[PDB]
Amino acid sequence: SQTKVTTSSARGEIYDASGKPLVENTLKQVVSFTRSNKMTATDLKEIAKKLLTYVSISSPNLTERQLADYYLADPEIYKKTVEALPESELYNNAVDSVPTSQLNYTEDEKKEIYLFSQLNAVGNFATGTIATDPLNDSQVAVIASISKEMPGISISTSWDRKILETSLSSIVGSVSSEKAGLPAEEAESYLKKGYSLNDRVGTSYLEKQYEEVLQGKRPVKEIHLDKHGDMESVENIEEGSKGKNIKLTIDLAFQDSVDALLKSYFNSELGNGGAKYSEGVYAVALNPQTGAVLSMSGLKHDLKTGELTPDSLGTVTNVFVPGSVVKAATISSGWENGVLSGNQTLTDQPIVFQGSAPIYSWYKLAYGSFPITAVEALEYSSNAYVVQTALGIMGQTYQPNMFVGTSNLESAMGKLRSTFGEYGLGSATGIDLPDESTGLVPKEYNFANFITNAFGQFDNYTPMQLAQYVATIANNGVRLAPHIVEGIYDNNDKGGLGELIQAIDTKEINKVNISESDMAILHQGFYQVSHGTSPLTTGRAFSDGATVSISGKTGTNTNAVAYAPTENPQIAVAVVFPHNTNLTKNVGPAIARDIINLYNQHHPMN
Ligand SMILES: [Zn+2]
Ligand SMILES: [Zn+2]
Ligand SMILES: [Zn+2]
Repeated sequence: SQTKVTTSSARGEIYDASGKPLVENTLKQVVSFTRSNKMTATDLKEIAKKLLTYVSISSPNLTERQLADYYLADPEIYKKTVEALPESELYNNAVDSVPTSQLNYTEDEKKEIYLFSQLNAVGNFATGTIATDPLNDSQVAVIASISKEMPGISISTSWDRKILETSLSSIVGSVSSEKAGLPAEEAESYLKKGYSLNDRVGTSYLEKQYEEVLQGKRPVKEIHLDKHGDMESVENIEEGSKGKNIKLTIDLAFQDSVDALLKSYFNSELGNGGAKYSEGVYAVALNPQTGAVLSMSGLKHDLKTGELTPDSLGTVTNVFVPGSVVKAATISSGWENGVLSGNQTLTDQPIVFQGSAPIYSWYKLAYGSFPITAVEALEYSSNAYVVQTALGIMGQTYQPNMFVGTSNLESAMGKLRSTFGEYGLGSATGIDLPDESTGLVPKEYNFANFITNAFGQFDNYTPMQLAQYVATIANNGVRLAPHIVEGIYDNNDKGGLGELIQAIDTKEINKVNISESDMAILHQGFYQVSHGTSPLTTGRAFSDGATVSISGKTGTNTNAVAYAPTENPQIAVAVVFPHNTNLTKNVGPAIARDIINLYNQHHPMN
């Protein structure tokens, strides 16, 4: 006979881009129980109550199955209760349901019952921790001195997993405690996949996403038995090792300095009143060549208490009206659906349809009606250009005061949203976290909604989606999954960050369906937004004190997207600052610029 047993190892750890740890495996001293196939329930009760002399059990919360187990532990009682009923394993379960768990146990009794439950829970030949009230150093060394009196019992060392205080703590996630073994919701997934029931696993964010990587490789043994089933031999099969480590793409120092910037700007805008009803401000920076996440920062402003709190996860979980940043995706949809040809000229004019208020741009009537190319539409943030484009996806040509036919409305809204999805606006980003919001995208809508969607006043998107969108433009239409993890690494001698096992490779999701020369038109528009010399140029704030050439688009909402350097992009950034009523200066582009300059300082680009 041979019975094989699996024990757990140490979890791999999480490091920022410069090698600073984000978590900690901390060593404790613990009462351990190693169970033998030969211990009766009575042998367990004798061990539990010898142990109670040495430990403290103050908070005893017994489940009725635990109470029925302890009760049945008496051999005679177990017989008598089966005798009294209407496959041994089936009869245990049957006898179990038969006893009224309103038995009478003194409070001291309850404590041995608690201890028993702990011992009983341990598999044959397995080793599990016996939870007790914390043990000081002397209490421990008395147990160490008489533990030989108690079969199976010994002192040894275990782990707690701790998250260090850092600006990336929210994103690290948590791990299940030794006490609360596996999560019960997924209990079946994990036993199946291979795990034991007391395993410590990732339950949120990175710890969960990279659980397969972080989980220690287990020691495995086979115990050899004599003809009676008595342990004879301990033959090992696999020796265990610490889990592997992941190194993030984010540098703490960079992330810290973005957090400070957002906090600096948001308080200023509260200072002058512009941010009074704003829910907060969010920024995500990405490397457009690889999808690497440079930082994901968020500051939440509570509209009831006024309090400000860090909200990095807001970047992947909360949604916002995106405003005018999205105008390049609408033009793209115009090219895809045969509405627009190259850098086509349209008339900028108010758009007047039967049944709705006339549509204007930020400049209203100030320059009358005038011709405008696709580049200039982006430069000026023309609503006329994109509203005429959308009507054209619906198969129609604009004439003032037209009654609009809606037979092609669903078809049209689908084509628009499909292009938007090509840029990650309204679709999954691919980011390496368990659960991202994919936006607020209403399945019920009318014609006015379709039209407003075209200039970014209908569907709501997350800040991560808005970064992937500008990064896609910056990477010439090849949209890349954002990834917070940079590589998986081995452990070194001492157990810290060792050497590269495997880098996380760049992942292409799709290629936007527009020609190379169309994409060059978008690039010229974003460039003129920040370099133009018209009274209608919207984005010169991008270039004001810019240390590299910046291209971008401006966004009630003060949103902004940008990349740099223009000629060879190494950073793409989205800034989302909702319901800022400041009409005298727009801080969106200035935040975007200052994040770009911060990065250039930190990782020179040129
Ligand atoms: Zn034997
Ligand atoms: Zn809003
Ligand atoms: Zn730096």
